Formats: sequence, C-alpha cells, structure tokens
Amino acid sequence: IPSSPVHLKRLKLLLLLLLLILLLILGALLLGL
Repeated sequence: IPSSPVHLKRLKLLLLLLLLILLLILGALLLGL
C-alpha cells in the first residue's frame, strides 16, 4: 500500500524534534542540571 509523503514528513519532523530536545538537554548537561 503506498504511503502519503505527509506521513514520512511527520515521522521525520518527530525525529528531528526528539533530536532537538536531546541536544537542548545535552546543553544543560554542560552546567550539570
């Protein structure tokens, strides 16, 4: 069954957002909290 590109877009957006939040916390980690 085909998959609309919008689904893939949201699946990639969610991953990018997760990575952004991860990177954000990896910044706080430099302060210790």
